[PDB]
Amino acid sequence: GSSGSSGMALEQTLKKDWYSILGADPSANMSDLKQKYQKLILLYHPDKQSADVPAGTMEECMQKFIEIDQAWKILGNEETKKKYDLQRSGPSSG
Repeated sequence: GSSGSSGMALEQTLKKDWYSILGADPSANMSDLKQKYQKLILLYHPDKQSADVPAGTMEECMQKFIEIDQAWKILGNEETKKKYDLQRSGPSSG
């Protein structure tokens, strides 16, 4: 019956697994998530690099730093972190 209405995001955000990129759980609290984020901000930080590093490490570092900077863009706020949970699927069923 009633089918066809704008709303669902165009695979823009709330699609990539963030709880995995940061190494946290989908049932954790900010205080927890943040802790994982911070610790994952100095491990791939550009300023915290070595001039004796190859080209591979560098490029790879970015890929990570980026994902980490995103996993927080959603799990950092109170609205996004909330809307996300609802969006993502949950083992709660039966």
